[PDB]
Amino acid sequence: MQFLQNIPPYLFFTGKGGVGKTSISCATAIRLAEQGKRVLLVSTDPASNVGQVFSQTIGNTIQAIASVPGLSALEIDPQAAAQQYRARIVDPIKGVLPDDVVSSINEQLSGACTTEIAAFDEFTGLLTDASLLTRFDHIIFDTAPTGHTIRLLQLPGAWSSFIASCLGPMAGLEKQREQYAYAVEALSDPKRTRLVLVARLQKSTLQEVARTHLELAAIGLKNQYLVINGVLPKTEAANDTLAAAIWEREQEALANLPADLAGLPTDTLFLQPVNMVGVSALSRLLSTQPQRPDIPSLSALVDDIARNEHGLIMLMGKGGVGKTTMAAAIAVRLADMGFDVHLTTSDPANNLQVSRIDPHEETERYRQHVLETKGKELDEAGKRLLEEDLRSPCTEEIAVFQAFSRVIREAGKRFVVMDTAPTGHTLLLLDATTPMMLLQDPERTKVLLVTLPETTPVLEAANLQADLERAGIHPWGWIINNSLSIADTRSPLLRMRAQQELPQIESVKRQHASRVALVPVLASEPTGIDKLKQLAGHHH
Ligand SMILES: Nc1ncnc2c1ncn2[C@@H]1O[C@H](COP(=O)(O)OP(=O)(O)O)[C@@H](O)[C@H]1O
Ligand SMILES: Nc1ncnc2c1ncn2[C@@H]1O[C@H](COP(=O)(O)OP(=O)(O)O)[C@@H](O)[C@H]1O
Ligand SMILES: [Cl-]
Ligand SMILES: [Cl-]
Ligand SMILES: [Cl-]
Ligand SMILES: [Mg+2]
Ligand SMILES: [Mg+2]
Repeated sequence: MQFLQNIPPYLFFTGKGGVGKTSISCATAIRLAEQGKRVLLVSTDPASNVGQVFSQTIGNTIQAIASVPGLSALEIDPQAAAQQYRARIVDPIKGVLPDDVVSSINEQLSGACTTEIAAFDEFTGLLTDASLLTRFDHIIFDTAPTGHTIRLLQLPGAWSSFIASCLGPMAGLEKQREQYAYAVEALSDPKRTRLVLVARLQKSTLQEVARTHLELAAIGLKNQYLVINGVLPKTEAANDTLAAAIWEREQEALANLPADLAGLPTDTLFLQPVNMVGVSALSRLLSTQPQRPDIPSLSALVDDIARNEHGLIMLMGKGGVGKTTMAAAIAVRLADMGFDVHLTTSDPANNLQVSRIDPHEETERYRQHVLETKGKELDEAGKRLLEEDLRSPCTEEIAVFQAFSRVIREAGKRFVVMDTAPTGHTLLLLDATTPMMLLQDPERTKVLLVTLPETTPVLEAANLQADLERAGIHPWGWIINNSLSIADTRSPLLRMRAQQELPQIESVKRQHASRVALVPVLASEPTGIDKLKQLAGHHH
């Protein structure tokens, strides 16, 4: 693998939940420890499972991995780090400022943004500890900071400005400005840091990764490698329509990578029949050469949704899980059964009217607004700090939700279906200053969580649900999209993967959701009403 060659001391893997960052990191560590290198594997995930893969426990203390001489591990808990970040700022004012005030300040430090800043504080400590490179040849991280977090920390305004906002976290920066600048130099130095962009052969993901590449390079991280994971080996595309349609779909994408990633050294890793749970399994991942559950169809959820003839239906979930596709499929079925439906989308690509809002224009409107509102009196460094804060992922969600709010009032006379929604955290924040009760009322609004029959994706969906719950919003149901167990295939590899889904689909059924739907992988893309209708399955 090109990414495995002459690696600098710091190795970072970035990419969406479940693309394979941790798996690839563990396999990389083993491989390097076996070449005689001293390796430190830094587990960064919220519910770390790294200990599991090595069949041993690991904590916030460096420990050698008994089963792999040369390798040690360290777990940095992000939820714990944000918690302490929050406590450092809030504890001094408890019993001082009135309870509602403290509670408001506390909520401002409970979003994904505070968690990212806290994670960076953790990354910074490791990146600045020169002693580490005295004991280790390489330190591998299974996540990486975002361009947004890095830009925030490099802005002069962050160290001299006082102003829905996510800058509250800044107040908690543990270290001196010099250490963060140092950490940033370490990240931008190709002789010290290598960044691996992990992706899947799917047109959508590739575009997101392309964007990530441009943001990080723009900041100075130009030592980047592209690793395409889970690729279907051609062999499997023999004697099977799905495996062939899939193999065909990835191939097109593989041969038509987005221009921005074309010049990057690219390696591909084949799809494995079993979720790697040991060293042999892990190491097999770097190789250069190669029955159903009892869950209702989407039709079923839609059937129960139709019951009251109207209402607000909101599809939520992480990026790329299928919110827009599911929302489309829901609106089509409702419309097809005589109900009045109004579908709203943020993605540019009768008795059913569709509204498309342009995220960019809404964001910019909303941005212009918060700028004249909170920007006055701020010097220029302060305005740039504020502008960068308006570059958080939540800024867009707020702006788009803002726009969808125009037609959310129609949920009273018909069905309004939205393909995206803000977080519970953001909702709470917006409600501090918006139709909160509407969203909280179980009748009027039905929140659907879209996810995948995979480990990380399920955990991420569960965390999004816990957060909505804090905001008094209970998800009405869960939709497990792209399932193989529900799809028909004779491909042994595929059926093997379908089997790997069972545990995840089970944890959703008996722990996360009351109402659950299973949607099959359709191969290609459900772009036409036909395909869209095919996802639902039949009545009764
Ligand atoms: N090429 C692959 N083939 C088959 N399974 C894979 C591959 N890469 C990862 N996985 C499996 O997928 C899950 C995806 O996870 P992980 O590597 O935890 O990614 P992330 O850290 O990006 O969430 C695990 O259950 C895992 O063992
Ligand atoms: N069941 C499915 N079968 C095949 N492709 C799917 C399925 N669900 C989603 N996709 C495809 O996946 C992408 C994932 O997207 P999208 O539904 O736009 O989700 P989101 O709105 O959550 O980002 C699009 O390329 C899409 O058409
Ligand atoms: Cl946030
Ligand atoms: Cl936050
Ligand atoms: Cl932030
Ligand atoms: Mg991980
Ligand atoms: Mg979408």
